[PDB]
Order: sequence, then C-alpha cells, then structure tokens
Amino acid sequence: MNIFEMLRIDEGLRLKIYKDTEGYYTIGIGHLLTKSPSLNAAKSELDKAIGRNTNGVITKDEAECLFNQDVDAAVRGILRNAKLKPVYDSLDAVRRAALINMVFQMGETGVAGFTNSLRMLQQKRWDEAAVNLAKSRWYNQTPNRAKRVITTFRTGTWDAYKNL
Ligand SMILES: *CC(=O)N1[C@H]2C[C@H]3C[C@@H]1C[C@@H](C2)N3O
Ligand SMILES: [Cl-]
Ligand SMILES: [Cl-]
Ligand SMILES: [Cl-]
Ligand SMILES: [K+]
Ligand SMILES: [K+]
Repeated sequence: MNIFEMLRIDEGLRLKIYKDTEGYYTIGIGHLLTKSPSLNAAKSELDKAIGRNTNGVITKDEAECLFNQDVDAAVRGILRNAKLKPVYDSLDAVRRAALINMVFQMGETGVAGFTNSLRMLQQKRWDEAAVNLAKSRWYNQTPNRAKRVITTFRTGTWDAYKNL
C-alpha cells in the first residue's frame, strides 16, 4: 500500500465525466473539474486540463496523468501551508498518507481548518484525534471513507485498506 493505491481505492476510476459525492463534475481518479452546475463548463475545464477537445471522455493514461498531478499538488499544498506542514512533518509515513488523502478530498484550506484535530495529531493522541475527526461534516457525508482514513490515523497501519 501507498498513497496512490490508497486514493485509487477511495476515489475509483471512471473515464467519462461523472458527478462526485457532492454532485460536482469529476473525471478519472477523483479529479474535480468544477463546482459549476454547467456540464459545458465542466467539459471546458476538462479540455483545458487535457490539452485537447475531449467532449467528456478520457483514456486511462490521461486519468493517471491527472492523478499524478493531483497527488503532487496535495503534497505541495500541505508543505506550503503554515498549519498543515508542521503536522505533516511530525507524522510517520502511513499517517502522512492519511493527511494527503484528506487534502486530496477536501482541499488544503478545508483540512487546515481542522485545528483541534491537527493539534491532537501533532500530540500523537491518536484515539482522541480519531474521536475528534469524526465530529465533522466530512465524516457524516462520507462515513465509510472517513472511517478508513480515521482508522489509518488511529492505528498507523494500512489495516483499513486490506481486503480492498
Ligand atoms: C500527466 C502526463 O502523464 N502526461 C501529460 C503530458 C504528456 C505526457 C503525459 C500524457 C499527456 C499529458 N502528454 O501530453
Ligand atoms: Cl447540470
Ligand atoms: Cl458533529
Ligand atoms: Cl464514504
Ligand atoms: K470519486
Ligand atoms: K489517544
């Protein structure tokens, strides 16, 4: 297991524009295109992202390209964020992946707002952090995925992604 395999499980792979859990146009391995309700706006974003006139379908190679870019961007967003960088630096490898996963799903600003959870993670108070992380819109809207990420923070193992 690694961050790529973890996010591939959590995000799936679809080669045509689809709506994500929040109803937003997405493609590939969880590549958000836009929050606009306009499908044409989403197709314009896709064409710009891929560099060709795509009319909404991409190849697996193109999906994996966006995924590489998106994982790299999540890591770089963590490291440039004054709230997230110290937490990331304090964590072991498995828990670093859990934090990247959250940023991939919700964005840097959203995760950076989990102030009390982030402090508990820095303090290595893993059971307390796990309880606090579940008191969130995130956990209520995507409970199975949030449970997997939270188990990863609680235990520091990949156990929640084994059997998947
Ligand atoms: C991201 C990626 O893997 N790429 C992009 C740049 C080059 C090489 C590959 C496939 C495609 C998109 N190509 O233009
Ligand atoms: Cl629509
Ligand atoms: Cl709550
Ligand atoms: Cl879920
Ligand atoms: K998805
Ligand atoms: K604890």
